[PDB]
Amino acid sequence: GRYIGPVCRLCRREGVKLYLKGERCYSPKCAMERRPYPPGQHGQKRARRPSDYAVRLREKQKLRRIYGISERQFRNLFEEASKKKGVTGSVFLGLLESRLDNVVYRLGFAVSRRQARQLVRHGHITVNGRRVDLPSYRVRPGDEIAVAEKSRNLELIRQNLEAMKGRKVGPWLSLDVEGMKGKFLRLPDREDLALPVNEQLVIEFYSR
Amino acid sequence: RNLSALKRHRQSLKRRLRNKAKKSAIKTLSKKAIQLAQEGKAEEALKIMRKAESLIDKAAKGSTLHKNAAARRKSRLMRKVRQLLEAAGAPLIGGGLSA
Amino acid sequence: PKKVLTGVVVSDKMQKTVTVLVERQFPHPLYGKVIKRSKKYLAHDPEEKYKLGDVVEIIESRPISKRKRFRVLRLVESGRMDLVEKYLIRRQNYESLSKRGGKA
Amino acid sequence: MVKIRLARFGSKHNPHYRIVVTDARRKRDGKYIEKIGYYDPRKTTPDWLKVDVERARYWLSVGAQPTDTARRLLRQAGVFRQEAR
RNA sequence: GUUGGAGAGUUUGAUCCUGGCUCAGGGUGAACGCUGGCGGCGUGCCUAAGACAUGCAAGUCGUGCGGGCCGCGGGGUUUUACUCCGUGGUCAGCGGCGGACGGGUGAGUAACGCGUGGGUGACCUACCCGGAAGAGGGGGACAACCCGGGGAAACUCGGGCUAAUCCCCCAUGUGGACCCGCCCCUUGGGGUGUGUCCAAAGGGCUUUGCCCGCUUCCGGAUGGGCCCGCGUCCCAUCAGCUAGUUGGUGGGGUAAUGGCCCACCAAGGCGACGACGGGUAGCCGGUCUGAGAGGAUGGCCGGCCACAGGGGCACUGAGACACGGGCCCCACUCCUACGGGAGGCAGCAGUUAGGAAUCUUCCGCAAUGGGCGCAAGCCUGACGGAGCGACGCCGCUUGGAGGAAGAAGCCCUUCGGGGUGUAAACUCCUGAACCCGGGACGAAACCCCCGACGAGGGGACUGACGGUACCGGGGUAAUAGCGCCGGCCAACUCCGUGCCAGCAGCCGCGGUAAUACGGAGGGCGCGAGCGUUACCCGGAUUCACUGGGCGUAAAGGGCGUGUAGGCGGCCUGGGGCGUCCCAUGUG
Ligand SMILES: [Mg+2]
Ligand SMILES: [Mg+2]
Ligand SMILES: [Mg+2]
Ligand SMILES: [Mg+2]
Ligand SMILES: [Mg+2]
Ligand SMILES: [Mg+2]
Ligand SMILES: [Mg+2]
Ligand SMILES: [Mg+2]
Ligand SMILES: [Mg+2]
Ligand SMILES: [Mg+2]
Ligand SMILES: [Mg+2]
Ligand SMILES: [Mg+2]
Ligand SMILES: [Mg+2]
Ligand SMILES: [Mg+2]
Ligand SMILES: [Mg+2]
Ligand SMILES: [Mg+2]
Ligand SMILES: [Mg+2]
Ligand SMILES: [Mg+2]
Ligand SMILES: [Mg+2]
Ligand SMILES: [Mg+2]
Ligand SMILES: [Mg+2]
Ligand SMILES: [Mg+2]
Ligand SMILES: [Mg+2]
Ligand SMILES: [Mg+2]
Ligand SMILES: [Mg+2]
Ligand SMILES: [Mg+2]
Ligand SMILES: [Mg+2]
Ligand SMILES: [Mg+2]
Ligand SMILES: [Mg+2]
Ligand SMILES: [Mg+2]
Ligand SMILES: [Mg+2]
Ligand SMILES: [Mg+2]
Ligand SMILES: [Mg+2]
Ligand SMILES: [Mg+2]
Ligand SMILES: [Mg+2]
Ligand SMILES: [Mg+2]
Ligand SMILES: [Mg+2]
Ligand SMILES: [Mg+2]
Ligand SMILES: [Zn+2]
Repeated sequence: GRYIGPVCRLCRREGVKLYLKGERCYSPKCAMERRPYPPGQHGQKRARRPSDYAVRLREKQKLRRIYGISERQFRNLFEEASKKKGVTGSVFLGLLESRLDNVVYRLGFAVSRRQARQLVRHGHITVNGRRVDLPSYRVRPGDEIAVAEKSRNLELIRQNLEAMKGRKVGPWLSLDVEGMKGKFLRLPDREDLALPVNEQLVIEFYSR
Repeated sequence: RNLSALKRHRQSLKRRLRNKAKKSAIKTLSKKAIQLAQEGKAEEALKIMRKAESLIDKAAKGSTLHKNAAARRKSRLMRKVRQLLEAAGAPLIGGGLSA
Repeated sequence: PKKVLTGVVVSDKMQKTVTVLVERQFPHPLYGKVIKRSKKYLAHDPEEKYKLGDVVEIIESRPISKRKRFRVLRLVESGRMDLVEKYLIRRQNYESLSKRGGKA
Repeated sequence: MVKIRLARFGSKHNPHYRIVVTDARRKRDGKYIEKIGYYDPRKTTPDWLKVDVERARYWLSVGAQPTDTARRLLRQAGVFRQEAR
């Protein structure tokens, strides 16, 4: 299935915050905040040089975890941007944002990505006016990501549809706060997304 | 046993025994045309030739010889009799023969 | 286009028949230098006209015997023994390279 | 004889049919001599049926026999229509 | 958008080069182990072309025709016997069309078998389409049925009746065939002149005309035989093979050319540019690998081939030399009265065998396809679906939001403390499964009336998946498992053990401080899969066209001569074979 387990420990594995714990992950709690060093018995001891391949892999893992999809199809998404006409680093992401489970988490309707998924899986979501239980979902420019009326008066929807009067979307996006709607303007750029990944280093792991 | 099948082999038998009668008539008859052709009896050979040539064609309407294969046996005979009568005497009838 | 072939007769020693040597040039499948490889076509010459060493064209045709599938079109040149010697030199040399032997 | 019929090119529960000209005894979905259109019987599109009339109108001056199904799909294509007075 | 190319480990006290073995990457018709919740779509005897029980797998037309039987209804007699017409249940037969298509398996073949492209003036072609014409007259058979004989059986023998689109003679012959003649073309192609020969069959109904048929002829299309050009694995530790062998004239045979086959005559044919023998394998579209060039491979789907227990053979027919047709021998199995006969799944499904491994004796002919029929219809183990198998790819759940300066227990500790770890406990939220109801598309044809039998229009029939998918409502917190952690290779410590026990792909670890063995805690990678074994490619510029080398590293023949073959100087011109270019047909 999906990975399911001790999430804020990769808040610390690759050494920087991955906001996957979600609304806690802006505390002086999310695990990183306390103890930067990554897991078990040794995590505090002196860390030596990382192999050329170490680093090659770290920065791949980060981007795989951070987006909350498992390897086997993190691949067919890479290998589907390769097969596509344009910059490979920049196409890749481009079809991470078009996935449904992170079409929500940037459209507001959730606290973290792992949560944001549940709402997709469970019949809660509208796509060009229909119900989609499919995180694997290719959201195109002009699509309509909303909520089905039935779930609307749920707290989790709403405390989150709240806070959005203090934030903004992401410039490829209109949020319709009140009407509970959302619109996919275009794809992103590598202009926008300021992730803590370096993407060529990802591709240099999918060269070997 | 499968009575769709058996039917067609009993069938076979009956046509083989009409196809035997057909051919093994024509051999016989046309051999007795070659024969009268040798010693110049242009009268009689040219008779036998036509009662050969027809028993040909009527085995050609049927499924014994083909039009291609029956036409064949017409040229075997017709020519070879027109030619045995070379080494003898001129065609009396001119039945199955074009001068 | 019942194929047309230019080759030089190398065998008279048969009846209404004759052997012809046609050759072709081409880049080697892989290695790709021009090579030149040839083959001999048992042609049909009825009236017997063409002789031992002539330069002829042949065309694909109604099968005449077992290995006769070419009639002879026309003559491009007569007298060209140069190759008939060469072809016989090759045919000769088989006398050598045997594990019967070759004497001095 | 020469015939015109239907040949499968979908999968389980998802048939998409092809219009074909092919020799009677030939295997169903086999080396046909001419594709003259498709027919979507699950009809999931605006274009769930194309034919092109002018070929089936050579192909019957030809003398290629339709099915029932395929016959009905040609009348409905316009294939068999007449005009003037 | 030149879209595309990662290497390390190991010879030595060490260093540079050669060079092999080795690992990392992707790949399957997979199996094996620990583990295994689901669905969609694929897919599943790779081994014995070993042997198969039972059922089905090709038949259909009563509008080609005559009866059996078992009834049912109506007629000639006042009543019986018996006989007359139709009709229903039905069963073989006579006849037509089909059985050669579909399906299966690669045993066989190194071959015109397959791929590519051409010849066929050397050819056939059923049902379908168009065009030209014609069905007049006479005769007889074989079944079915009846009566009789052989036989354990298989079934086989005998004489009699009879019809028909079954068989035959006569005529007309628009046309066609053959012989000979001329005239174009030029391998047997097209015309024309005389002689010669051949046609047919009737059933049905909306009966004085429409339908399914019938016969001879040119043509369309379709499919197909046959022939050639190039392509088509290895070993020369196989170098010489050939007597129907190569060619000639006559002949037979076929739809057709031809040693194909026969007779007779000349002595040829082939081969190092691999003849011959031996070994192996169906070939291809494509499939996997790879930067490319190549290397590997041809299950499924599709195109061509070849077989139907082994082998030879012909009949019927347009077609085969025929899987569920036929004649003969052999092996094997089986019935037997010891004369004799039966039998063929590599068609679906299963059994047995073998083997590391490969499944249901399922539903339905609704769809689609084929046979037959005027039609309703009929057969359809093709096929459409379901079942079983994580075998494979993809889609999906096992929660999520909050939560301690951070519980217990478990491990390390330098005894201060570090780690599992916000993970758990509880707080809140959502609701796979399940429950209730509704509930498909896939299917409009053939048919029927209108209308002309046409174009067009109207009505009717029908769902094996399935009470599935999907929509409305309800609702529980709700499977985790494998490999690894010295280097290459992401991951570090305590004990136990002490060259023992053991790991291992390579070098290697273990002889009381083991990051290597077995456990624990901790860690990395993956997730309904994770590993191991086998094979294909990459790595491997370690077969080197791209892209290599010989002084010592594996390697220059011990030296010449010279044949095949490979290669070649300067000046101009003709050819255009190569090579370039454009249009076109094919792929
Ligand atoms: Mg629901
Ligand atoms: Mg015959
Ligand atoms: Mg050393
Ligand atoms: Mg690679
Ligand atoms: Mg693997
Ligand atoms: Mg088990
Ligand atoms: Mg097998
Ligand atoms: Mg009756
Ligand atoms: Mg077949
Ligand atoms: Mg061989
Ligand atoms: Mg009798
Ligand atoms: Mg007559
Ligand atoms: Mg008749
Ligand atoms: Mg009659
Ligand atoms: Mg083999
Ligand atoms: Mg390479
Ligand atoms: Mg191969
Ligand atoms: Mg296949
Ligand atoms: Mg068998
Ligand atoms: Mg046999
Ligand atoms: Mg069988
Ligand atoms: Mg049908
Ligand atoms: Mg499954
Ligand atoms: Mg398993
Ligand atoms: Mg998956
Ligand atoms: Mg939680
Ligand atoms: Mg409908
Ligand atoms: Mg390491
Ligand atoms: Mg181990
Ligand atoms: Mg120790
Ligand atoms: Mg250990
Ligand atoms: Mg190589
Ligand atoms: Mg070298
Ligand atoms: Mg040396
Ligand atoms: Mg030496
Ligand atoms: Mg020169
Ligand atoms: Mg010059
Ligand atoms: Mg040129
Ligand atoms: Zn976090």
